[PDB]
Amino acid sequence: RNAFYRKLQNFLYNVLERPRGWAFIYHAYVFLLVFSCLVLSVFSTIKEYEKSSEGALYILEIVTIVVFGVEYFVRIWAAGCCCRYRGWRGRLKFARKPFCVIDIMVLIASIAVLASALRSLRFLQILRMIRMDRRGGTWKLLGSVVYAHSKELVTAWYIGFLCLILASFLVYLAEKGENDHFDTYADALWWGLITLTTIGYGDKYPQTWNGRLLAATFTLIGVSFFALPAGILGSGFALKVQEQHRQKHFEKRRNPAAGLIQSAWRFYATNLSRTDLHSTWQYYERTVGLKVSIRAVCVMRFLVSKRKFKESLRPYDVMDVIEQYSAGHLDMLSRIKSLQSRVDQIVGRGPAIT
Amino acid sequence: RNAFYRKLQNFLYNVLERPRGWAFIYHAYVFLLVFSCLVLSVFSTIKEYEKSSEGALYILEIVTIVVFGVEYFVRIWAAGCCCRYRGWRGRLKFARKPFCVIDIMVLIASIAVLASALRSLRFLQILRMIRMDRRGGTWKLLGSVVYAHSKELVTAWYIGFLCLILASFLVYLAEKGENDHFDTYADALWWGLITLTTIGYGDKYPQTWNGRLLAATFTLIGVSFFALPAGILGSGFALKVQEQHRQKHFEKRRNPAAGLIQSAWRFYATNLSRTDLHSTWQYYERTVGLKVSIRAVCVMRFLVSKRKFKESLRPYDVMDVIEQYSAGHLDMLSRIKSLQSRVDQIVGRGPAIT
Amino acid sequence: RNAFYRKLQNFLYNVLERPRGWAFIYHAYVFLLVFSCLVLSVFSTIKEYEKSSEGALYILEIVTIVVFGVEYFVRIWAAGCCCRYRGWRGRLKFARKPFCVIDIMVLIASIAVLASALRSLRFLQILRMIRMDRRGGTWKLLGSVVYAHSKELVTAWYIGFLCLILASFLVYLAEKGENDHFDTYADALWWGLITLTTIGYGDKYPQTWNGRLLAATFTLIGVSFFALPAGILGSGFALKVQEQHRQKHFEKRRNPAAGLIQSAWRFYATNLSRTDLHSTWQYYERTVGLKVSIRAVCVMRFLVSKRKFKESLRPYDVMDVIEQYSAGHLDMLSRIKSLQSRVDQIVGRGPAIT
Amino acid sequence: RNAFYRKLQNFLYNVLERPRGWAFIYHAYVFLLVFSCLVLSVFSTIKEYEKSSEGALYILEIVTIVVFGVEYFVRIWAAGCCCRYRGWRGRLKFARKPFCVIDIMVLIASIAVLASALRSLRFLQILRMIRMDRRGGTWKLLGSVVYAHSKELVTAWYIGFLCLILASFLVYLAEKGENDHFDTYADALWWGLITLTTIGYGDKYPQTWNGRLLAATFTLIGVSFFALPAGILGSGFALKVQEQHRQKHFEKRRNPAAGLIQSAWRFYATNLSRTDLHSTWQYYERTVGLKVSIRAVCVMRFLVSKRKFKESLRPYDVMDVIEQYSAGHLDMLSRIKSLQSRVDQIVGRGPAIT
Amino acid sequence: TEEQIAEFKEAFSLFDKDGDGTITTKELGTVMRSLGQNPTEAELQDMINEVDADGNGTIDFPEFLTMMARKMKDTDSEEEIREAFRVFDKDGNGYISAAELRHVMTNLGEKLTDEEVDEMIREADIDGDGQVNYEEFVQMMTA
Amino acid sequence: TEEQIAEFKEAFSLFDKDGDGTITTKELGTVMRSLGQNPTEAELQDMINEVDADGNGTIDFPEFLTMMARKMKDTDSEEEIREAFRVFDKDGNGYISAAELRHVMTNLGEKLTDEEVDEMIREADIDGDGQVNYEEFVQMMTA
Amino acid sequence: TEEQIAEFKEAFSLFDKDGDGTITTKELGTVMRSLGQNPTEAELQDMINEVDADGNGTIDFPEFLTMMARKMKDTDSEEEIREAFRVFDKDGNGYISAAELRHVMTNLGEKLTDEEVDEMIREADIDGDGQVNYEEFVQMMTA
Amino acid sequence: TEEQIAEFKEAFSLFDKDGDGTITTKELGTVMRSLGQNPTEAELQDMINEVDADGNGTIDFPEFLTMMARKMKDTDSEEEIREAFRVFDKDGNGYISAAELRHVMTNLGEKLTDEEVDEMIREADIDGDGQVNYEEFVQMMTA
Ligand SMILES: C=C(C)[C@@H]1CCC(C)=C[C@H]1c1c(O)cc(CCCCC)cc1O
Ligand SMILES: C=C(C)[C@@H]1CCC(C)=C[C@H]1c1c(O)cc(CCCCC)cc1O
Repeated sequence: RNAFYRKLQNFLYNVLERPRGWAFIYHAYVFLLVFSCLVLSVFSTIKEYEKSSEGALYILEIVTIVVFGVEYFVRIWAAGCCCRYRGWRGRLKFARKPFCVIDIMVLIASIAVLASALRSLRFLQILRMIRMDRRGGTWKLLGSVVYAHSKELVTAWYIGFLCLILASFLVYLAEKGENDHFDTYADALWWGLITLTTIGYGDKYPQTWNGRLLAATFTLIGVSFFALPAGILGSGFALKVQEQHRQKHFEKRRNPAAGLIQSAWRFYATNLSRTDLHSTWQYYERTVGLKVSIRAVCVMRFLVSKRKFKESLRPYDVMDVIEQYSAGHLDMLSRIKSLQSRVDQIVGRGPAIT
Repeated sequence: RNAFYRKLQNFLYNVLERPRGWAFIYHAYVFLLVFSCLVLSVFSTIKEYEKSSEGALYILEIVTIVVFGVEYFVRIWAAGCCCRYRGWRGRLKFARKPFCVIDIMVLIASIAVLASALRSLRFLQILRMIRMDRRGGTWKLLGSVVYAHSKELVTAWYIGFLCLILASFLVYLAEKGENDHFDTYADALWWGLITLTTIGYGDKYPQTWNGRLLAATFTLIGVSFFALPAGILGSGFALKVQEQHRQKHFEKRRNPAAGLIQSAWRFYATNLSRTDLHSTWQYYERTVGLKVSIRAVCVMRFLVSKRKFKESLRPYDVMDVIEQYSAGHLDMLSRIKSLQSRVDQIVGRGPAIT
Repeated sequence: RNAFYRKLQNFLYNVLERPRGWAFIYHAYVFLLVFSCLVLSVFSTIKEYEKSSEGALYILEIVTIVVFGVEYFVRIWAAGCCCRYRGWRGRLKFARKPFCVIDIMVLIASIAVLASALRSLRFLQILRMIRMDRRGGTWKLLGSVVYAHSKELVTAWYIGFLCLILASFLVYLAEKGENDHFDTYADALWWGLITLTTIGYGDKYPQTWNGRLLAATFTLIGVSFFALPAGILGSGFALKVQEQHRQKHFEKRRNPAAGLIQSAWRFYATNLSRTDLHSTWQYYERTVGLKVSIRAVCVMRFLVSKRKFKESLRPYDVMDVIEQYSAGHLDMLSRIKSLQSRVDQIVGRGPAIT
Repeated sequence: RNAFYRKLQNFLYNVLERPRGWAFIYHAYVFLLVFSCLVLSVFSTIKEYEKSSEGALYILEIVTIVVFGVEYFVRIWAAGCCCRYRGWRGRLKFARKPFCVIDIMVLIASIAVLASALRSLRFLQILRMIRMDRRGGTWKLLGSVVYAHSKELVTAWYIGFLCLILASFLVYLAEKGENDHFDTYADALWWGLITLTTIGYGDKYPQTWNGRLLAATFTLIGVSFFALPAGILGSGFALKVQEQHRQKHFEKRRNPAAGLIQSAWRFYATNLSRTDLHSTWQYYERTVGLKVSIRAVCVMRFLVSKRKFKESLRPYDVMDVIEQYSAGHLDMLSRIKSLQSRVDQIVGRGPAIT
Repeated sequence: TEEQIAEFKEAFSLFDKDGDGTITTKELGTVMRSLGQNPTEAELQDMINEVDADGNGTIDFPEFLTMMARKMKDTDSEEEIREAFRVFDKDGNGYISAAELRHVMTNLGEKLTDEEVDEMIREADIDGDGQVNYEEFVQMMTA
Repeated sequence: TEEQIAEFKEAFSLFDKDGDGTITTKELGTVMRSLGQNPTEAELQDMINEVDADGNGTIDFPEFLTMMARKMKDTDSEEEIREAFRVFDKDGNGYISAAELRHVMTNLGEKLTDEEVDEMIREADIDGDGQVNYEEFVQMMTA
Repeated sequence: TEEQIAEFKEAFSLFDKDGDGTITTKELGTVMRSLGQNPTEAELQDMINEVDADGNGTIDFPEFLTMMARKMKDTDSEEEIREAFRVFDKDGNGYISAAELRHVMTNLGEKLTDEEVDEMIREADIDGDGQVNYEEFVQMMTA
Repeated sequence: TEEQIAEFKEAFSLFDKDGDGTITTKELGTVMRSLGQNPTEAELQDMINEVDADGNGTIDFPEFLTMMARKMKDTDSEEEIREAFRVFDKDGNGYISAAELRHVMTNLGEKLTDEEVDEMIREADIDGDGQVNYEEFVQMMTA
């Protein structure tokens, strides 16, 4: 009941906060609901579909609002689970976080609207869509990748901007009079942009052959330099995700290392023959012929924990095995130094024994 | 005859099932036939080409159906080779597999149609084209790559969707009245989609300068984030293919390792001087001065197998050689530990001999 | 005052020359100013915005020119800090550099114009935008990447050019008469270019079905080969930036190595017991019971410097740790050779002692 | 004269055949000449530029033909240099190679045309442009990359083709009646192709909202899968070029290894004290106090060659250093095994000496 | 020996409640929760598999007394403990501060009571330094 | 020795049917298929080449006696056998279970009869453990 | 010994101006500026921390005598000095030219005066070659 | 010794034609083309530099006698020759066939006449195998 109450509070907090399994399914379902709300809004904007679209949108939005309200209430009521925030004071303290500010502002705006509204609805929908992240993971990853490849991205921007400016100016000069698409340099800049990005609307295109040749010569280089950032960002995304996975692997290594050291010390301090080991026997007594059984379970725990840790020492990378084996190489250096010292002792004794 | 019958059944089953060499050529030819059928259907849809296109399509489709029927019958009749499925009962059991269900459904639909039909023909053609894979290799590879890069792909989708929504809304605001292309937010969303993908049909484009400026400022970022997935998927495809090749290399290593161990034991147990080795001599007797000839054969087989295995231990990778050499490094650890023990014995004797 | 004068000159030269922190902020602000000037010029080209755009442009350009003048004067006056250029003669010698030639030519052209001018203004703005780099870092990086991937880029150009020529010619043959878009081979070449680059203006497109099929078959391959250079350049940019970062890491390793060797020698030559060490004591005296305090200072500096160098030996790469550990492996080879020599001595003595 | 004649023949053959330095400049100039010929032909196709374009084209083409003929004659006359082809018979034997067949066919076609010609001129221009390669390097590289990434490319083709077919069919169904762009499935297929490739001509686009929704939903995935091959090919090109560079590095290693072994044996066999070394002294005598001078020459050569080879053993890669150090690791295994044998001898003597 | 054999017989009887000579995973779970620790079914399964040698899902007496006589020197845990402490040595100095031991020993893996860390430091700070050399510690547990 | 030389002469006569002193690939093939094993022409070519030292496509008597006297200590197969068993040691424990040996021995490479695996375990399970230390097995094969 | 303890007491009194038994970072700053070298607050803090063992921000007498008695052989700087000289050995020959020492010693890190490099070469050019084998230098510094 | 010192006097007189005690690159070039081999100016420059120790562009007599007395055991060319032969050991067997030596010795680097390869195999084919163990070759060249 009470213990079950706290257990359920913690479990639901885990579901709402960092999810792993089925909590991800629930988050996907609520994401699908909000995405359907946005799609229904877009449909309602269509004139021929306005009636039924809005009719369904009203009910789907009331469902969305009740779901959001119950989610926020459960968040506040489960905020006491963590040791950081406990009780009503702790929950209110947690509610002060900026993300909770965003959630509550969206909630109050939505309830005010429900109880020219199209633009406010659009803004609120965009805000909740942004709210879907709940961790800034996407934004943090994008920022990290941009910062990591800042030099390449800035070089691409500089080269592409110079190419765009020069190509637009040259085509404008080559098509100032003949073509009415390029009556002003701003039109030429718009053309250069929609060409170097390969969008090519077709509203403005060169028609004079000098303009066509200049456009070709510059658009080759321009499209190359404008497509550069996509590849740069893809490589950066992959690299950063791999780095995060490596860090997670190393933490998953850290935990079984503690397990192994714990079990090894327990096994060594539960030896039957040795004395002054009450510091370990007292632990088993508090948890509770029995001595030998305790020793057996302890040594078997050590075996299983050593197996777990050894499996946890997967290479996962070239650098990882290189470091692990370099530890052993330093151990070899120490051992061979010891052998050198012993052989020095032997050669010193040689004259003595002769 | 009978043994030849089973051999031919196995060979043809291998041809239909996992092919390596010329069976791939046969599969390519049948794929070309079905692709020509699809192309002829598409041509038949063209009005000015309908007569001759349909005339050739009828005969090419009858050829396709007879080829498909003979292939399916040969598959069913050759399904008895594998130990999993033998005899009529085994063949019928194999026919229950979902892929055989797809093939038989396509066959019956085609024979019913031949013996508003255009849409059914189109559906059947797409179904057989999908059927061409026969192993889901492409689909499995795509799914594995998508799952592996789930975070990067989802981040790209989230950021690109937010960019599309915001750019479409801003351009819609900037061109609500002046431009008739953006009379509704749905039209603006369509424009944003066909721009950020760089398709740029040209049916809708901004014309107001505020709209043009917003479109540029947002389309740069949007095209970057929309082109991200292509690079991500390319990298994933390459990585997964390399991983599969590495696994295949390791299996090709596994087999000659067994060969080497087998030959080594056979040659160690064929030694002339040693006794209690009839357990190996009986095998050679069953296969059938002969003793020395058999030993020569055995040592020769050991030599060739050792050569094969050693060649099979190609580096193929940094991690592979790192692991192979780490085995030897652990061996060095053991040997130097033994030397340390022996030197400890020597230093213990030192006082004794003095 | 005077020393403060030289210190301020050097600090402001560092801000103006290679920047690290807030000097980058100042450079970003001046870049934003010049970019706003360029944007205002582009706006002034727009007819409906000409009045206010030009009105703001005049004042923003006078601000830009005063900022540029003060920056150039401060550059000339701070050019004396470096040992290469000192005094009025040194500053005038530095002013001869080609980049300063570009800056001064831009300045004089701008002041002449201020005190058909639109084209001259555009040229001057482009020139200063190019001038923003101040180090050719972007141009050097692009040239290095192009040279490094010269073979791949040239192969892509050759294949893509052949594909463009062949596709344009074939579509021209297939659409010579039916379509007025392809009345000349030059028009077909323009179409092939704006297709293979995926710009697709829409001014020219095949309409005959033979032309459409040829365009499809060739445009697949053509768009692949035309999009190749973007990926090639992205990979090259990433690789070159990583190489530069590795070199910077190795220099950051080089400096603490000197620190460590310096401190080690100082600590070894400041030993209290040892004599003939005045060469080290004199340094600490000219910098100025005291002797032991100096020894403590020296050994403590050695500890901190050793810590700095050790943390400076970060792997940063597989090759780096491989080289560092190969040094130790060669050391181990030498040590084991020494042990072999000593064991040879022992085995030589064995017969003698027997 | 005669020796100079053969030297010049070899030098010019190297210029025409595999060039390294300034022969590349000559090849670039002739490439520029032929490219100018092609550009002038394309210009001549333009009606308003026909007169002057053709006038310049005639003289530029006569220059091109004289240069081409003299180059071919010099190739035939310099083909006698190589040991494979010597004399008139050797030159005629070499002229049989398929590339010379292409060259001679182009020459005869050009001389026949010069001494409906536009189409033949275009074909000849394309053929000579293809001829510019002279080694198939680009074609070989592209084929190698395609074969290496066959699985990824085929998977991309399969998935993209299925996506194109399905999207075109669905849009055709959604726009069969409302839109006149999609009156036939072939038209819808053309739209789907020019959409998924992101060419987006704009001649055909969906207008019904069901069609627009389907087009968006499918074009996202389709453009991803259609842009996949560009990245795949870029990665393959980079990998293959790196592999070729590695092989070239290993050959540049192979040659100085022979140099080092040669010099080492010469220095070991030029020792003054050792006898039976006339086998090396005769070499120096035939090349021609002198003995010691020759030995000094030999040891000096050994030092310089050892330096050259050691510098030639650059890392260049993780695998390279791993292999080089694994050689030493095996050597260490052997040395430690020898030490184990000696320690076994010592422990056997232990009981004996006691 | 014989007396240790009798001790192991008593231990087996304590484990093998059924008395059939085979320890069942359910019996192991019961004895564990009697000891105050709750294991999981898969955890106990992998546990017995690690202690199992005959692949039967249980343990006969000879495997039990072999494990009981199985000294840790034979187990060859020197490298494993070395790697664990290296993992917890964020500096690579070859040692580890006492406070880090206090934090880690009672926060990860199977958290130990303050008494356990007290005995850990007692047998670790042989020189009274706090920055125990983990290599020395594993060497001492081995010896 | 001399008697071993006579035995090798009898063996060579058995192989070199033509009696010309050179073993032809066809002679080796016929003796193989007489033994009951069918080799391929390329396989036999690689075979003879692995023995062939004079580059003649055949083997003279000195090479035959060299292969006969070639003890596997000289061959230096310790590393190769170690690597093979490591390949088949899916865990890296330094040993391998008996059941894995039974499965692989008679299902991979040149499948061996049950008698061969029986003698394998007989000369391998010296401690009667089943989890044979493959390193010890190769060491005893070498010794 | 006792006399060295008294010398260290004099040194501590010179350092610990306050006389409270704890050397403050500010006291270290004053003594450094008296010595003619100006350190930074963060530099001095990390410096004492590398010297600090009780985590107090200062140093007690036992730590001062520990660092005074801390012979560099215990420090184990062989590998570090080896790596530094290898870093400055642009060729990898195992040595380094005298001119490179003249340039580096007086231009990098804490630049040393000509006298320091003179004594460096004096105690380094034992063979009078100039191309000092830095392995020998580190070995003699250790010895 | 003194007699070898006078022999080196004669050698230097042969090299140092000018007699100033400094060997000029032009003197080395003329003596080389007298010997029948034509070096390049940069090649001879790198030559002297590798032998040059005083950084003067020439060689004083002490350096010449150092190079004369410089035995190859000091040079430590074991690893270099090992790597060269491994480069030419396309199989990694630890040996190399005689025919490959005949081809390589007279086709790459500084091609050697048939006499040189004959003496090479004479002093290398100690066991008359042809598949010379290059490890043994470098070891004997060192010994
Ligand atoms: C400086 C860049 C970006 C490279 C390198 C220099 C040159 C010759 C062209 C660029 C480039 C293209 O811009 C486009 C292609 C595709 C084929 C174009 C058909 C003419 C290849 C191609 O290398
Ligand atoms: C020589 C290149 C560049 C490859 C390999 C050969 C072939 C089959 C096609 C090229 C290619 C495309 O040009 C386009 C796609 C995307 C799907 C196209 C839908 C029909 C895949 C695809 O492999």
